Amino acid sequence: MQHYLHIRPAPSDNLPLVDLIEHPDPIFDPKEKDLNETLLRSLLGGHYDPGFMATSPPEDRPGGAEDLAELDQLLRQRPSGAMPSEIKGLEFSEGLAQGKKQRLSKKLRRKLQMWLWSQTFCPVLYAWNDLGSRFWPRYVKVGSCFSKRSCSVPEGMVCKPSKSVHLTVLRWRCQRRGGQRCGWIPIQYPIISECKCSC
Amino acid sequence: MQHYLHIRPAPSDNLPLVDLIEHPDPIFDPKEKDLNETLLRSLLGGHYDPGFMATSPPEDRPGGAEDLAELDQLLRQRPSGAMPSEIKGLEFSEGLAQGKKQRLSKKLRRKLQMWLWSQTFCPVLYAWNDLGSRFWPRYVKVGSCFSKRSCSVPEGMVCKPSKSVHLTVLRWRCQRRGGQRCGWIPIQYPIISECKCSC
Amino acid sequence: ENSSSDQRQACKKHELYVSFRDLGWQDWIIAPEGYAAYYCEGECAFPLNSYMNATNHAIVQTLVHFINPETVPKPCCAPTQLNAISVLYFDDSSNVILKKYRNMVVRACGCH
Amino acid sequence: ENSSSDQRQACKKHELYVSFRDLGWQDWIIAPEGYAAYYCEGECAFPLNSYMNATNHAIVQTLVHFINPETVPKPCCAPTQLNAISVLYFDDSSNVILKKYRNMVVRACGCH
Ligand SMILES: *[C@@H]1O[C@H](CO)[C@@H](O[C@@H]2O[C@H](CO)[C@@H](O)[C@H](O)[C@H]2NC(C)=O)[C@H](O)[C@H]1NC(C)=O
Ligand SMILES: *[C@@H]1O[C@H](CO)[C@@H](O[C@@H]2O[C@H](CO)[C@@H](O)[C@H](O)[C@H]2NC(C)=O)[C@H](O)[C@H]1NC(C)=O
Repeated sequence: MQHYLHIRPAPSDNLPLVDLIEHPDPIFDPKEKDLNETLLRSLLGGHYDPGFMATSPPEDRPGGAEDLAELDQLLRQRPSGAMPSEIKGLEFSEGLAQGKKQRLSKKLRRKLQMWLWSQTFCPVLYAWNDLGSRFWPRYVKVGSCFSKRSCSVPEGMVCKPSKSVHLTVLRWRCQRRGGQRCGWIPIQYPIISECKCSC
Repeated sequence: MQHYLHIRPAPSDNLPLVDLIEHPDPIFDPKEKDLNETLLRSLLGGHYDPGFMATSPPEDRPGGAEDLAELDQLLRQRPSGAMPSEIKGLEFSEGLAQGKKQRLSKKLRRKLQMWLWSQTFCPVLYAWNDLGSRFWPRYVKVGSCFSKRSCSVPEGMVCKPSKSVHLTVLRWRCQRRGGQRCGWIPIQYPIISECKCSC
Repeated sequence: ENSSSDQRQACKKHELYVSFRDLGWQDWIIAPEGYAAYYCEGECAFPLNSYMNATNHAIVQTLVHFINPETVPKPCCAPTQLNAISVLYFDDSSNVILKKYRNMVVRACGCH
Repeated sequence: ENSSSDQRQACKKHELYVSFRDLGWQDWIIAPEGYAAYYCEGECAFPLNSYMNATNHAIVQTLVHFINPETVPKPCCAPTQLNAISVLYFDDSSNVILKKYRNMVVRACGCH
């Protein structure tokens, strides 16, 4: 409806993304001549973002899913943001058949609210991702939702991406077939920056 | 997968139902000769259910949607059933980063729970429905969900049917074309008997 | 030449009234007697426009056909949305019962 | 006779590798170079069985065709499930960007 002739498939903004299925012909890979950090760093310039990009990831060494679940629960106890309106605007007020002078109690107000909040907040977990030799830097920090539980009462809903931002990184592009004429160019790589409870 | 040859379309149990789109040729209608309550009542026999069936509906006289909303809210304040496990099993316990000795308070326990309950309970509203001359009794009491608000926190979910029961009523069936050879036979007419919060 | 006339006309919705007696289903279904079911027919050739309601795949396949027709057929005009009707019929226990039959009525068509 | 051989073979999934250079899309899409897209083809004639993944409407239409073929075509073999691939390409502002393209890969076929 945007383009009249639909002679190409259109792109979509749904996240998250599977990474490129890349072809293993070695012509496409960049070789050590221009795999030198210094020119790479200057060509990318201000796009460089060391909180999100790297030649060698912190995430390394010196089951782990129960750990994801425990991380997630901790992160939900200190939700960022402002309390959402839909929760903040909750006075547990009308009780005796659509009211009392106070079905609950002031105190219990905010506490019920903070519980609703932690129960329905959806944190972004981060993890380093290996994009492969055709990108540089090759490792990028990527966001994700925790979706092994429900974020609603009652149960049904699940955390999913709700905002995204783009990292700018570099790609080893070969113009001609067989990977003749290669070079690095800025490319926009999307990452999840917010999650929200959703059906 | 139930039937190997799929040479008829299969029936489904989703509710609710649109009523038959009936054809207005007057041959199909029963005429006053066997439209006599007494034989009707005896032929249906014990199927007769005066809480659900009638020749002439209470719902009559001696905007009205804001009324639906107010009815719905009242009905949610005295939910039937047992408190659902998923709510009953809620101790608002772990607070200071996945706990305290008590994030909330006993009292506030049950009260938060009753609020979750009324907020997520989905009542069946009832209404009399005119099935037309080809059925008898012609008026039947039919159930429904209230779906003009969300039954979840956060918002997304909506009340939908979750159980059903069948009324047995009678249909004026014509064997041959043109409505030659007609008669009344038991038929199963489904009605919504439970609603549940759902995506 | 054995086919309907569906070359220069594009993918579109058409009427079709289906009578159950004509399919021999009058002793299975007692009401209604029939329904407006519609059907889709027409072409999905290159280029497709937005009105053809094509999937991305149908767009790729259409371009692949244009370019070597022997490699793949063109996509087909098929329903993109259907609705239900309710039907009164004898079931396996010979009880008569009323239910919904999903996906019985074509509401819109597209290239698939 | 002008058509692929698709009479006695039933509706089924087939392979199809699509190379973007072959469609002239190498200056729009820089990666991947192509993808396994598949396609559907085959017959949907009466009777259909459960493996044909037919909608109720496609069952009604198949019976209507059997019985007078001029009244309606037979339903078509079309995809019932597709998946996405991710693709790196130049956009309208000539910026290169990575995104998901939905409905690009056929995973299953059915009578529609
Ligand atoms: C493509 O989709 C559109 C709508 O999504 C179909 O358009 C409509 O259906 C009826 C036909 O009875 C039209 O009169 C409506 O105005 C259309 N409505 C809208 C939303 O624009 C159309 O059938 C589809 N294309 C094909 C090939 O069927
Ligand atoms: C009908 O649906 C089925 C599955 O829903 C398709 O079946 C599968 O797809 C692959 C083909 O690569 C088979 O090897 C799988 O075993 C099947 N899986 C299941 C769930 O049974 C089939 O493609 C569909 N029918 C048609 C005509 O495509």
